[PDB]
Amino acid sequence: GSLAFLPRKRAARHRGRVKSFPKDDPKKPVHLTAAMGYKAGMTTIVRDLDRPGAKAHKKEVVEAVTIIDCPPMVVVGLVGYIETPRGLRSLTTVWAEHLSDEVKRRFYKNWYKSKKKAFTKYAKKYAENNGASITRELERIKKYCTVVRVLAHTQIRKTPLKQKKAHLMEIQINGGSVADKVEFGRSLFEKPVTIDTIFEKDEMIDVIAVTKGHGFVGVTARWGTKQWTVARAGQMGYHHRTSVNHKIYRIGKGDDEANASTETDLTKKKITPMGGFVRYGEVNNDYVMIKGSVPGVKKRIMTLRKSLFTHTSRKALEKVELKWIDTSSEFGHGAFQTAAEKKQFMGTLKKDLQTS
Amino acid sequence: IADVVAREYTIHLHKRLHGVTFKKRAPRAIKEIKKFAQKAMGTSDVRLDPQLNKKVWEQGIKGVPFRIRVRISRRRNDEEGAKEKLYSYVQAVNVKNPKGLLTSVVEEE
Amino acid sequence: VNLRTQKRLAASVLGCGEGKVWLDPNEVSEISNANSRQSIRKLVADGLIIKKPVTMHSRS
RNA sequence: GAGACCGAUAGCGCACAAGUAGAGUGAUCGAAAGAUGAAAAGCACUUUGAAAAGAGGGUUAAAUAGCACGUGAAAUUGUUGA
RNA sequence: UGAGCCCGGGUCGAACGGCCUCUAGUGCAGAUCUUGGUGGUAGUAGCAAAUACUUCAAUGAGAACUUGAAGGACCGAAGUG
RNA sequence: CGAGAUUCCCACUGUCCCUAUCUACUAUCUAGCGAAACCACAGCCAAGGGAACGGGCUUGGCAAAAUCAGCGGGGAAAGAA
RNA sequence: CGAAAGGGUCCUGUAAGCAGUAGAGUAGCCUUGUUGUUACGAUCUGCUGAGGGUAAGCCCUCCUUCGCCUAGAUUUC
Repeated sequence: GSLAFLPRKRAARHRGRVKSFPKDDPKKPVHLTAAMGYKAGMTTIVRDLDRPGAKAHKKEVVEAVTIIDCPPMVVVGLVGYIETPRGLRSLTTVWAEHLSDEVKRRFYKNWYKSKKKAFTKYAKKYAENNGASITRELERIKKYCTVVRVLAHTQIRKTPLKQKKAHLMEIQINGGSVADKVEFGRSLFEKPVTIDTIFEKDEMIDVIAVTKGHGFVGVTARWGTKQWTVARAGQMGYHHRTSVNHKIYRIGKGDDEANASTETDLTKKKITPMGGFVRYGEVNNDYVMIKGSVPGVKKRIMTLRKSLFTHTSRKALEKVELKWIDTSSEFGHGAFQTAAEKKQFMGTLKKDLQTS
Repeated sequence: IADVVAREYTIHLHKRLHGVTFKKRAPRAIKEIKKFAQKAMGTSDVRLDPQLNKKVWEQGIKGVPFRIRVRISRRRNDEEGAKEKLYSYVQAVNVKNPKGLLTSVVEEE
Repeated sequence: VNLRTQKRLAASVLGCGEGKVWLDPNEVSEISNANSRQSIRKLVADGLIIKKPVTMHSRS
């Protein structure tokens, strides 16, 4: 194996952390770096390729794309860090008012038996004229911090998951003075932010996730065989990975009702496969459609972040003309895009007569 | 609400027994029926009818049917200083087809 | 109760094997109380102990 | 009848239902094992326990002598204290 | 100085010691020593194959391997007779 | 089915590998039961420690309770014409 | 939340039974049959892409049905 992914250990956290935001300069406009989503599955497409110099130039190619359910995230806080001879130090964080039950579930571990008493005194700090103290915290961030991040959480109760506990993370704000970033976050308080607002189509991003576990597995599969340098038996899988350069092909709006329709296929259909995503369900929200395979199982929490470095390739400056998106069943050898197509192909049936 | 109550249930022994060893399917079916009654009526004292055992072992040790239709009756155990006041008794019921049948409460009158 | 002796003695008195004799489950107390080859004949006459028929061996 | 002998891993193998238990086809080989208390006075009765036993109570100068019994070391162990 | 000697406290119950000579089966860490007892290893290795067991009831303080009934399997007259 | 028309494969070997059958050993935890081998005391490294000698020494790297599983390293070796 | 059910999606490949003179064949009635009858019957066809399975690591549920639920034990500056 590679001595660069060792100490081959299970990921310390299920969420997966960014570990590096792109470097910040004040000249760029104010923007957010990262976002969150849940892996729904993957499907097949056909792209009219414009790669000047390729043998598939001006030809139709079949590609595999991963679909990420991305309900809008909610901003609930703002954290400010300072530079010290020992690194970055979180000087202070100021939250939003009216936190949601899902983020309070994130804070609690046994939510059902608990008195749900989190951040009540903080809301009283807003309401009872301790807004002087809160403004003092904002001004401390303005006048002492060098980098600002925003606290944001996902919407499980829109995601088709049995879970009810949300996911918090800090998304770094770049491109402006610290005062501009503080005002931006304070204005973003108690507001939903969308994936088409953070990213857009044609843009390569980086995906942070925890790759699927397989338990105690021997050297044959753990490293790929026929001291730390010697292949040993142990945990294989469930590993934190940051996979780079994945092209954002589409962002579907969820309420469009024609997410899977292209300018070539005039079929009013959505991204969800016929019968639903296997083991996941239906995508009823904003979704991100990106090229290739991506670390993580279905319904796993995923972090989507901007590229650290300005790109060096023509694959990152290309437009993606889509021809069609596969919506056949993933539960077996499916050959119909819609139930209407299946009915038109197979005619009417005995149960159709019995019901009608 | 009533402590004494009898209802009729359908058990999906197919999903309870998927992947189980063929030579242990039937005893596993008996244990899964006990667990089903314990979860449904909340009584750890579950008594199975010998003819329900007949129905489970009808098709050998590895021919357990996919769906079984049973009647579970929670009654009162008087005894003398018994550890559990209530007990569930489960019987096999005779139906044309154990599919498409909802959960129904059977009236004693 | 233990009815091994009753099983064996009933087989002996009915002239069959231990596998072809049937003791009434509802009267195990009286079968246990009966402990002689005359009391077991009493029970056989009363119907509490039965010689089961031979297994069907259809030849067609 | 005696001893400047030995004193239960000693002295005969055997201080004891020892040439016994046991082993070997057989010729043969062959152990371990003493001590309540002056006197059984060897714990009546009550209670818990299925019972074995336990706890009260009692005998005795003593149960820190209960027939796993004079005194009761070390190795090893449990509990408490530091 | 030392091998050792003496006292106090606790346990115990029947004999023992100082001094001068005599006498010897008289002084132990070893001998892969002898006999006996006791540890770590350690609640560890391990407790096989003969396909297979299940429900109710009974006795009992206690029931997988105790019984009765009902099922599901087996020896297959060169038998698990 | 039709004088029906056309296409492909047939080997030997004292060789190797794989599939198939049979034989044998193959097994984590829980309840209960339950040994033996072996045991001066120990067990982290690198350099140095004249006698091809290090495990305890010098001086350095360091070094944080109690454990579970896997295991491929160490705790084994000469005697010299 | 759990158990059923319904719908969807996948897998297999057309259930049991009945009927049609379609039916290769197997036999009786009476006399010649130029169209004789009466019974049985492989196989065929129709009812029938039906019948069965479907989450056990598939998808959805407007009051689809039934049931459950503010517990009980320990520990913490």
